[PDB]
Amino acid sequence: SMVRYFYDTEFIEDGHTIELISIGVVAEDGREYYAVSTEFDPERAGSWVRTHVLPKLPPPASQLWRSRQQIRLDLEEFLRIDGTDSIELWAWVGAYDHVALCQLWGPMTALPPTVPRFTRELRQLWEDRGCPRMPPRPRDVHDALVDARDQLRRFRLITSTDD
Amino acid sequence: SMVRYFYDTEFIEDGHTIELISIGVVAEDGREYYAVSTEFDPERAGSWVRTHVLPKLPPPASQLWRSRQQIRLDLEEFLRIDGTDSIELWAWVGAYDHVALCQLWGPMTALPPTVPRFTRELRQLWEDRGCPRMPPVHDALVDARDQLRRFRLITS
Ligand SMILES: Nc1ncnc2c1ncn2[C@@H]1O[C@H](COP(=O)(O)O)[C@@H](O)[C@H]1O
Ligand SMILES: [Mg+2]
Ligand SMILES: [Mg+2]
Repeated sequence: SMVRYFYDTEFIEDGHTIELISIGVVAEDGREYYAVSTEFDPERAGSWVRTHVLPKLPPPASQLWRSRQQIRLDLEEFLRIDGTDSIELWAWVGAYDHVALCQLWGPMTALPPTVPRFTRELRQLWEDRGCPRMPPRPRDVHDALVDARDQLRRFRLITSTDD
Repeated sequence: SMVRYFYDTEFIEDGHTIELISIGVVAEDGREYYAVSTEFDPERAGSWVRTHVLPKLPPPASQLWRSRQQIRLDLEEFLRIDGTDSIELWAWVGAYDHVALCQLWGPMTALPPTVPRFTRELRQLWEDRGCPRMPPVHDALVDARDQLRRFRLITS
């Protein structure tokens, strides 16, 4: 009665705001979501985002480029916020990622009631299980969907252990 | 050695920014920090913050009221960032808390080298230990004290 969703976001954060570039979400059932916001300003991107994140984004004709309102709607459907399953959000650390995701609904008060107010942290789980040796980091390091997938992979390894 | 800090914040957030009202930090050794920012704008507070948060704040002439720079400097001292301690940060449902804390320094890349880039989620630990029974308002130092209390019970 509970579905885990593994997510990662890319963004531009300056100490004041967090402007969403992209989000990838993978459910443990094989479903995938990925989108790139049409509303972030590429000029604001720092040097590191300009070289590592932006070049990996889809061509501007791609239907993966969506408005923020559209991404919100897409996520309400993808997370099945009106279905009977409870939702568990998982990310490597949450924090900035959780806020970026949740800001798609505006303030904290506006988040759909079934969306958890916290993200479970894979990093904490990994450490809780004695820091198992893990597979190496994939090649497309800063693509949000590739990242999310890899997080589901690691979650399965960490939890499918003998313990 | 490793030192755990438990913290909580109050703020005004509007889906874009997080304007820090106050922060409370408690170390495992018993040390406590609390401050209220002289830089948030109470006019911008929603009705919920107006009624539950602001009236719990100290009177205006209390030296608990500090600038954002003073709070940053206060925290670098309280967390002992110049020492050889390793630091763990812990909060309960703390995604926005972690951002609020980090924004005291700027982007997260401005964080001092020894402060961790993530805050451990006390609610995840709780559920991982089988959701043991925890005891029984929106004052950040009282909240932070209470997280340590719960941590000690969860790990007892
Ligand atoms: N029921 C609520 N309505 C509006 N904002 C809230 C609510 N609960 C928590 N918050 C926000 O999250 C911050 C942290 O809350 P707390 O640590 O629960 O005292 C508050 O300063 C509020 O801005
Ligand atoms: Mg990320
Ligand atoms: Mg709190």
